[PDB]
Amino acid sequence: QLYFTSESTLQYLDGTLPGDFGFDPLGLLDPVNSGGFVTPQWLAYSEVIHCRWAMLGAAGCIAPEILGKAGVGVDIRWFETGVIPPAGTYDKYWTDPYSLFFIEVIAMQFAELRRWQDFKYPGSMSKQYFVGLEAVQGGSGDPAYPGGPWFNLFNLGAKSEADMKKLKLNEIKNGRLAMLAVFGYGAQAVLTGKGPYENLLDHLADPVNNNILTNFGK
Amino acid sequence: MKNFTTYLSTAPVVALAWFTVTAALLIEINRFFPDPLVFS
Amino acid sequence: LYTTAIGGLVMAAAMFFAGWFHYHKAAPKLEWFQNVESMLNHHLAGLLGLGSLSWAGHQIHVSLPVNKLLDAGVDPKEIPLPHEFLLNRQIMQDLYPSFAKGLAPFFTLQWGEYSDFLTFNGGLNPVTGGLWLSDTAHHHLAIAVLFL
Amino acid sequence: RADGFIGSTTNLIMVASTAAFLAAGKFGLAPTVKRGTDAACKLVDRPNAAGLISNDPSGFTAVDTLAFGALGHIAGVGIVLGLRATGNL
Amino acid sequence: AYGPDRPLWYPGNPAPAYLDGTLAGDYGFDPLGLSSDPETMRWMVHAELQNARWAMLGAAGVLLTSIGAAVGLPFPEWYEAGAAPLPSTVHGDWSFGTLTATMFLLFHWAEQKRIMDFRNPGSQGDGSFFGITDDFKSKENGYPGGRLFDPIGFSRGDEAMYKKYKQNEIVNGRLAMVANLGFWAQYAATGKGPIQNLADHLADPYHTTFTTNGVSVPFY
Amino acid sequence: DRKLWAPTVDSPSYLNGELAGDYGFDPLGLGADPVALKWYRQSELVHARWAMLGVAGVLGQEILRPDVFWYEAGEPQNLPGPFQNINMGGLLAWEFLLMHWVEVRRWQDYKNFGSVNEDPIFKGNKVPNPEMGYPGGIFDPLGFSKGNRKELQTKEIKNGRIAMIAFMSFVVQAQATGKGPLANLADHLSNPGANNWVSNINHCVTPSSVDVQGLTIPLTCLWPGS
Amino acid sequence: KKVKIAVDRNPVETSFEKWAKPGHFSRTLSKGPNTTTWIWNLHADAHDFDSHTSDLEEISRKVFSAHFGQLGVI
Ligand code: CLA
Ligand code: CLA
Ligand code: CLA
Ligand code: CLA
Ligand SMILES: CC1=C[C@H](O)CC(C)(C)[C@H]1/C=C/C(C)=C/C=C/C(C)=C/C=C/C=C(C)/C=C/C=C(C)/C=C/C1=C(C)C[C@H](O)CC1(C)C
Ligand SMILES: CC1=C[C@H](O)CC(C)(C)[C@H]1/C=C/C(C)=C/C=C/C(C)=C/C=C/C=C(C)/C=C/C=C(C)/C=C/C1=C(C)C[C@H](O)CC1(C)C
Ligand SMILES: CC1=C(/C=C/C(C)=C/C=C/C(C)=C/C=C/C=C(C)/C=C/C=C(C)/C=C/C2=C(C)CCCC2(C)C)C(C)(C)CCC1
Repeated sequence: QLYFTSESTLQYLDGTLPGDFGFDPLGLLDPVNSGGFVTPQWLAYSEVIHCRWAMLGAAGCIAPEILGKAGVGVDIRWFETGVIPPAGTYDKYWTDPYSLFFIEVIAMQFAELRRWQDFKYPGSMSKQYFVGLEAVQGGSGDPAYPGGPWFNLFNLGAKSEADMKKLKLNEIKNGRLAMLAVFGYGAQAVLTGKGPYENLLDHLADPVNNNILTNFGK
Repeated sequence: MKNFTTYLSTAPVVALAWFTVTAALLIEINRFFPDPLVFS
Repeated sequence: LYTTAIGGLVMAAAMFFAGWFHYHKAAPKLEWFQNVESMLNHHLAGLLGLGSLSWAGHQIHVSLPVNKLLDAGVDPKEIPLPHEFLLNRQIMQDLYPSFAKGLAPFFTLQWGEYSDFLTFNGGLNPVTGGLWLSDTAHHHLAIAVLFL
Repeated sequence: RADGFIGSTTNLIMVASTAAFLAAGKFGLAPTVKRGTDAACKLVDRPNAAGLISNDPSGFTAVDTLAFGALGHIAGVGIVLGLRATGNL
Repeated sequence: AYGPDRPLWYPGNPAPAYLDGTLAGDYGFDPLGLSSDPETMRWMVHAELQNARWAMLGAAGVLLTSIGAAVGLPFPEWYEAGAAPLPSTVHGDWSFGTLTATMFLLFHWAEQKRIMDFRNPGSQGDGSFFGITDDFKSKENGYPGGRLFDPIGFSRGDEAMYKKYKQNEIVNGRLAMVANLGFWAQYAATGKGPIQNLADHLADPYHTTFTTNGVSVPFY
Repeated sequence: DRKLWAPTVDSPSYLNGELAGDYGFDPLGLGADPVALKWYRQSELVHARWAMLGVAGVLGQEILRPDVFWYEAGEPQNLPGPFQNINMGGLLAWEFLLMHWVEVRRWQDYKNFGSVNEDPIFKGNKVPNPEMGYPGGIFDPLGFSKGNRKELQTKEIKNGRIAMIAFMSFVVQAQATGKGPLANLADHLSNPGANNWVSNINHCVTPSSVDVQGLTIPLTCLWPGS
Repeated sequence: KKVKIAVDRNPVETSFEKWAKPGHFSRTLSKGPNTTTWIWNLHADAHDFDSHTSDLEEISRKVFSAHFGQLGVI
């Protein structure tokens, strides 16, 4: 329920937003006298975007190892893919890491600028012709939750507003756990120097001798 | 642009331009025809 | 130097952008500016304290090993590049054996072990004629805890 | 806290310092969010502007568990290094 | 284009007021309000209808001579087709100094008439030059229609075809201008000239990108 | 109401159910514009009819002539009868004009429906072409559309959609294993776990390029080969 | 008494119209020049925000933004 909440935070936290535990110590979601990117709408919009990206990363920084070690293939750690060349690089890429980045930049431009234009100017990506996809790029009033025949392609939810609201709490919590995990992956990687999976499979072995305190020296 | 061009016309901007051209002209002249003491 | 220059120009464009943004766009109200207790609390710890600690990081990882090698007579174009000191613990450990333990001495409160990159020598370096870089690192570390 | 120093004088000193200083605020023997002080070092109470909501019976708030333990940590470090420098430790 | 609901540059962002949609290839793209002034618009439109047209001819040449040099046909690549010896003439041999002077002289005459009509519409159509009048008139700014500039009569014919043709010209011209920067930037990085760069990219498409060329990406 | 592609989905309005095989499957809303739906449909039907013929040829050719790999059968020497080592340029010439006529005629039926229906050379000979994409007449000799063509159209589109998916399988499982459609079934049934997509997706088995009568033809595997 | 970020959305518009009107900041120097003193006055009174307006909100916003530029040039 409420975690480290205060009367001031509750004034502007009434429960509506998916996943509102009244946890705003500094108080950044206060609407009174707001602007720029600190407006409550943008902050909530970013949190959802971070959760979705973190959930993809959290499941991507451990899958090459959980599967690669099992013998499926690849078997790299998330830092040895080409993200941070000084910490390692994979050799079998159909193209240059920078060449891939060039394509990545162009693709994100047509995907994150259209997404933005739908927040600044609600439902503006559905009018300009976009290979006929425009119709599926309309989105709903809420910027975080688009909808349409694409983003909600299997109409999961819609059976009552209660189900949408539970499915939105599931995501904001399965995503705040993933955001705390992604930070954990990076922090453990820096100190230990090994991959998330090996770090778990070492605590499991000798937990007392394999923790953050021991990892300070070892 | 009508009001930007108005600003680029104000005395300080026009003088900065005129002088830069005149200065560069003299510099370039000596660059190709150096040591011009007499008109020969 | 070229990379630093480029970074400074990028910062410059951020500053002017910030000036226009915090004036023509998100202009703070008077009640914001008159929070002196907040300004001092953030300028002492966040600005001065963290500013020194962040420097005590560079001085301890890049300036100390590079300067030690330069004063040792090593050619400038043969010193391991800064990042190699951070990643390759062996290189830093060779220059400062206290990197063989790690951050353990700090948490165990055995700071003494780090008495090879954090010292109170005092005076001037006999080779270069300037304050020891080790003493400067210890100063910025202390100055930081104070401000923070 | 590392290398299983648990049990070491340093561990005991730091734990004692942190606890002795958290039990100096939860037990009203020092300034805290609410019950501040005065120009004569007397707790004259205080209104916090955020209105922190605490479940602790005495009203000890997170602000006060991160503001007394920090004092204990600084005190412990000062004592540990001080005794360490002397023959005490 | 040619519509109030014409496709725009940044779908969503509203189009500039000065850019109504009539002008050929109008997509409401003037972020730094360079054509905020109406007179500036006319000049900028004419200038674009000048750079693009020359760029289109220039691109046709860098591609035709290049295609020739690749097939084998003796054709100096665009970069080295200036040091190539100037051909002789029935009158005499060509000199670089005379060639440049003659090129500017002729251009000054045409430019003067074009700009003079631009500043004073129909000024050139005064039978002053050998009685040529309407042919020296301008159908539109950047559109000097007549029986000397539009001989086949696309402008005199269906306006819809003329309008469609106007869009083709603007879009193709903008592409040629971008293409020209390529021909120059690919040269000042690869040193090979196009049609050799298209041939290298089609032989090892994955390991022959801008990233792997030394100059484009410095670190890589 | 028709059964849709997912138990929780709601059909897009434009997909009211008129077209055969309308399972309301337009997640990207590509068929929203009625002009595009019309065109895309003709493309679906052409793609289906071509893949159903193709998936029959690959399977059939293997069953009868098993020496020739489906992937490597367009080579002049591979061509059977006298066709062996026949000038591919001359062959292309035939496949070109002949295909251009049939395609352009079909395209003009899109541009102006029921316009190109009468024999251009002779006369009177015309095709009913009741629906765009369903000419019938000489195209339907044994006359089976005379019945419930819509029901037959539903079977045709559904069979074609399965084929379209199947022919692209034949393509991948051939450039990975190097063997034909039924040979890949045989290998699996020999040792299932050891003859799977796991032990075969890490190699693009098929030439990088093929020189055809002096014309080198570059080749590529759909997935970047490991 | 709450310490919080307080901001006013899009107060001053970004335009060059004021750029073309020298002395728009001072009521006295907005009337244009009639003596050669105005030239020296529009410079000796351009950073004196307190003189431009009586609002301490605007004077502060100007000061805060000015500092930014200074940092930029530094
Ligand atoms: C003295 C410098 C200064 C100060 C006091 C402020 C103050 C403020 N800015 Mg601001 N800004 C600055 C410089 C400054 N800015 C510069 C140089 C830029 C150009 C990049 C910006 C761009 C900017 C934008 C786009 C926005 C603000 C906003 C705000 C307001 C709320 C956000 C905030 O800062 O709260 C606390 C901090 C945060 C909420 C997020 C912190 C994110 C930073 C960038 C991460 C690191 C900061 C730290 C200094 C880094 C240290 C070095 C690092 C290696 C550790 C606030 C009053 C927001 C606003 O207008 O509110 C209405 C807003 O939208 N600023
Ligand atoms: C980049 C676009 C832009 C535009 C179109 C405007 C437009 C405007 N601004 Mg503005 N401003 C901008 C950017 C911009 N600003 C930025 C990036 C900052 C942060 C520094 C500011 C900070 C700012 C303040 C504080 C104020 C304005 C004001 C104004 C309005 C009238 C004053 C004016 O600008 O006249 C033209 C002014 C100048 C041409 C002076 C130029 C000074 C610049 C910032 C740097 C020059 C320093 C110089 C190099 C020093 C060295 C000189 C030496 C080499 C000899 C006007 C509509 C004033 C206002 O709101 O109206 C009352 C106001 O007080 N602006
Ligand atoms: C840890 C928090 C923190 C930090 C590090 C700073 C740091 C700074 N503040 Mg500041 N301030 C803060 C909190 C903080 N402030 C709060 C909470 C308030 C409201 C009570 C204010 C109100 C305030 C005012 C009114 C002013 C400053 C100013 C300054 C700058 C001093 C001028 C200088 O020496 O330039 C040196 C430059 C550097 C050392 C390079 C660092 C510059 C970075 C980009 C500044 C970023 C600060 C900001 C908090 C980070 C978030 C930005 C993000 C939203 C994008 C300095 C960099 C002055 C200023 O704006 O100068 C331009 C000034 O006028 N602050
Ligand atoms: C090129 C083949 C092709 C084409 C042109 C179409 C066209 C169409 N289909 Mg369709 N479909 C196909 C193949 C095709 N389909 C296959 C193989 C299946 C089996 C899964 C289906 C199953 C299917 C269903 C269940 C439904 C449709 C429907 C529709 C219509 C909806 C409008 C639309 O979104 O159009 C756009 C479609 C295209 C432009 C096809 C191109 C494909 C896009 C551009 C990328 C797809 C790449 C693909 C994933 C690669 C597969 C590789 C794999 C086989 C290995 C439309 C006219 C709906 C309908 O019947 O409405 C009447 C509908 O309910 N189709
Ligand atoms: C509430 C509150 C209130 C008060 O007032 C104030 C405050 C306190 C401030 C607040 C809080 C806040 C917070 C907590 C935050 C956090 C964050 C995070 C951690 C994020 C993550 C975040 C994270 C993330 C995104 C992640 C991402 C990732 C990604 C994309 C990807 C990755 C990867 C993978 C897959 C694999 C490969 O091979 C590689 C790569 C590619 C590399
Ligand atoms: C509907 C929808 C809607 C939304 O909106 C979106 C989306 C979802 C995207 C969509 C989807 C789509 C799809 C799925 C498509 C598919 C396609 C295909 C697969 C085709 C094939 C296709 C295929 C095909 C044609 C095939 C072909 C083949 C052929 C001709 C032939 C072959 C062969 C044989 C016989 C044998 C010999 O010896 C050889 C050869 C000669 C080689
Ligand atoms: C009984 C009770 C409880 C408990 C609670 C707790 C657990 C508390 C604790 C708390 C804490 C846990 C405290 C502590 C704190 C500490 C801290 C937070 C730290 C800080 C740090 C600082 C402040 C700094 C330091 C430094 C460094 C880093 C460097 C050098 C110098 C010096 C040393 C100064 C519960 C609820 C469960 C239940 C019911 C009742």
